[PDB]
Amino acid sequence: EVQLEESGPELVKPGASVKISCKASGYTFTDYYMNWLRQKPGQGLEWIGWVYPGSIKYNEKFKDKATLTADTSSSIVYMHLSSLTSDDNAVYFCTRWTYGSSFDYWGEGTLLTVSSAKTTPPSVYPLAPGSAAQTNSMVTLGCLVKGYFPEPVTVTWNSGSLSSGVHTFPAVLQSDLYTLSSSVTVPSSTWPSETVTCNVAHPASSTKVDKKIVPR
Amino acid sequence: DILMTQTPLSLPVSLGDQASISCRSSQSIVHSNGNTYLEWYLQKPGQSPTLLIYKVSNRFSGVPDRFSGSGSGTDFTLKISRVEAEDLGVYYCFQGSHIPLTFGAGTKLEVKRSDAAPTVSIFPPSSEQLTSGGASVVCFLNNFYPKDINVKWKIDGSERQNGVLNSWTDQDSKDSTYSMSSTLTLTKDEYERHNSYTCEATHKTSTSPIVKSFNRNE
Repeated sequence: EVQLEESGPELVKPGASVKISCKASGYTFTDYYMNWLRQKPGQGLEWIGWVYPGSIKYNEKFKDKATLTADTSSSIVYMHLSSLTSDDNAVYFCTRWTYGSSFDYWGEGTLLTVSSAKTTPPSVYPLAPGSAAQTNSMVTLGCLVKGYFPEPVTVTWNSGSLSSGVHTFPAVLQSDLYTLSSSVTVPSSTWPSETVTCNVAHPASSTKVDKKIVPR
Repeated sequence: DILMTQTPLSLPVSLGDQASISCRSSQSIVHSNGNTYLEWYLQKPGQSPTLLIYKVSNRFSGVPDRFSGSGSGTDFTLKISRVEAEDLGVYYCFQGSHIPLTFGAGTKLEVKRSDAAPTVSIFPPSSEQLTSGGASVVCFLNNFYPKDINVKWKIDGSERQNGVLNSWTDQDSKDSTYSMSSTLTLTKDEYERHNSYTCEATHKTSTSPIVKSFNRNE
């Protein structure tokens, strides 16, 4: 099996520099070039440059940011990015290449986050309705998870038991920290009667919180 | 730099009907060796792209025959003759003929389905939050289609633009609907100066804007 395996995600501070690896296995390393590409969220792909013993070419645009190096004796390539700002937050991919063969095998991608934030546990707030819901046959409840760093946070409801009717929304950044929320819809017959509880785990800060949603 | 323009940037389709993505280069992509290095990739969410077609019209091994590519000069097409669940994702075209190598913006393929009006809920801030001097008002607009939606907030009858954070889910896998979360963040003092909080959505399913409100006395 042809396989490209990249290093794990990276969290660094602005102005720092990072090294990512792409390890090749399943084929003769020196027959193919390695290209490095970037994908900013919701955006297209951009080409950084290629590494090959014999040829190292950069996209003009990245030629001060990036340094590409190969170690053919362990068939692994490296991309070094420096003076990082948060505009460098992206998923970085390596692929294998020749003019004739195209990008046929890819690495799984490496995530880079550049931020000055320190680890910070979420506050979790319960979102119960104020009474225009009491009447209805379905009721929507919520959980607001905010001011945390870094991603990810896991949210669940009744420890996993409630899976349908759940929406958990992508975290957004504001003031260097994240905020996310999750709704659950349950039949009015079963709340408050039965317990609905929001469970949040933030492994980076080693925190778990359970909040039961109670009427106001 | 050769620019690659894909159109459309989004394309709703029903399973089993037939799609076409156009992709157009800002200059000829014939390489000096004579070959045209135009390619098409498919990326499913949180995955590496995956090669479909190369040299304009050659299918990469494993790729079903429902995919097919064509064009010349600066003008190319990818055609899916019968769309399937596993074909939904983002399609990029790519040019390998001129350095720097470049991609198009992408063309997102989504399942078409029938118009659904959002269920809207508004939630005042929890007393817990208040006691630490913040106030977030949260609005969920759930299970609607299509994605085009405008939310706007009013505090005391008046539009409010700053302090709003909006988040969208992807197209749900079971029912093909979208969902959205809007949050207005205020300081406690600020929240206590005002009385009426409105979350107002405009969506094609309703002539009237869909409105939820509450008053800070209730």
